[PDB]
Amino acid sequence: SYYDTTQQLSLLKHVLSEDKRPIAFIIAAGCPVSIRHNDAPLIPDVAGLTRKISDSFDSLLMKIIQNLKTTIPNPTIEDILSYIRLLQQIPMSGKIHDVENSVINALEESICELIEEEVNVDLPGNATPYHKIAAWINSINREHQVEIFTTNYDLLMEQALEELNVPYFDGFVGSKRAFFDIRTIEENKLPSRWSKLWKLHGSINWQLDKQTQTIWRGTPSKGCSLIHPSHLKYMPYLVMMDQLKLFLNQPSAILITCGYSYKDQHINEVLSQGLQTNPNALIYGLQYDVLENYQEAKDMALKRSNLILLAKDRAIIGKKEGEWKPLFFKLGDFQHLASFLEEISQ
Amino acid sequence: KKEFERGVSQYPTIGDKVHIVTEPDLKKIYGTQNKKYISLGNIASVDSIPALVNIDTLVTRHSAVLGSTGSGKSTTVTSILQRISDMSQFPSARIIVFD
Repeated sequence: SYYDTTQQLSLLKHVLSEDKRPIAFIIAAGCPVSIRHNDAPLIPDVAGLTRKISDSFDSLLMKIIQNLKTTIPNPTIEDILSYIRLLQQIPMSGKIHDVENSVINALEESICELIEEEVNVDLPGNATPYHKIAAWINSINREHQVEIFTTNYDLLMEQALEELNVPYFDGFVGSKRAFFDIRTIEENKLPSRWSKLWKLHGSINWQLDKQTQTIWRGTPSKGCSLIHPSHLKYMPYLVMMDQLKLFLNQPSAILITCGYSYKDQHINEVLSQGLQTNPNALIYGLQYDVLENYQEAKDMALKRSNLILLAKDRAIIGKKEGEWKPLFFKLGDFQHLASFLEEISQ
Repeated sequence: KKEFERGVSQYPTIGDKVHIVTEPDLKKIYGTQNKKYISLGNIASVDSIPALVNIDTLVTRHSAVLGSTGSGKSTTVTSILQRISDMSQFPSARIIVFD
């Protein structure tokens, strides 16, 4: 019925100080909102993007919002984008909104242009938390290299990891076109020094070249992006989720989620399947909010025993909810976690 | 399924599997439902367990505290005296200290 913070932090420090156990990370949208460049946040959260789209764009937008809200709660950018692409799947879909089509195709391009111009914010000086994480990554010559998964569309991880030049590999091989490779993902025959970074929700520099229906990464073009959450193309998403699932099956695997809101659906299910398949897997869920705001996380914690969910005020461990011993546990904030990692690095 | 009682009944044989005691098992061991016992601290291994100590035997039988001067015995005695003489739980305490 009661827990103490110090013992939990001591256990986590003991865990992170072992090189035998493979380690990974989840950098969701809650990390960029934790750093301030101007008076406004450097990158707003999903609610910020929804508000910006609402106040920036009108009648057909409100009609679409009403149609989706008729059976769903407060929406996100992913919801409206998926709805738009689903409408684009049907050829004569312009009669649903009485817009005769051919206008949604331009509205989605305008939204993509706005998002891609807004997310390009550049990184501030070398004091960023991501720089500390990158420095911690190469500090120790671990025999199992640390993998990183990010749901962010931006490129803060790239800039931070290149400012302190470190081994890196994201799946694309090449110099001019950087053609996406699938085989080299599957044999996993790479030297242990090379780090692995994988973007589950897609980046902003990804361009669909069409024609031969091939994917390539590189310089970000204007308007042409691949921001798709999942899409339904006839794919990086499926193979990359398979890679995550394969990682979760490794013996004595540790995965830490920072700034993740657990509101996604496929990610939660694959995490639950990985936890149930191998009982030796262990997931550290780190949040910065009241625990009552994560119902799916509570259900997963009450279902899967080897999932540790830690919130600001309460914490549920081993299918038993409790409260901290005299908000506490500031480790949920990205800045505090980065400071913790950089102090444990030395 | 009754409780933890000292003294075994039948001894193990060759090949019996040896496990490790988990925190709920420790709660089962170091826990009791008697109203006399009072929590004074936490076990060293895991801090979620209360250290239940009887108070009738502590006073009626006798007590003694022994340790080096650098081990902070004064703080331990102060904490023990403050816990025994809680106003909300023991309004009729009676203690004399020969400082």
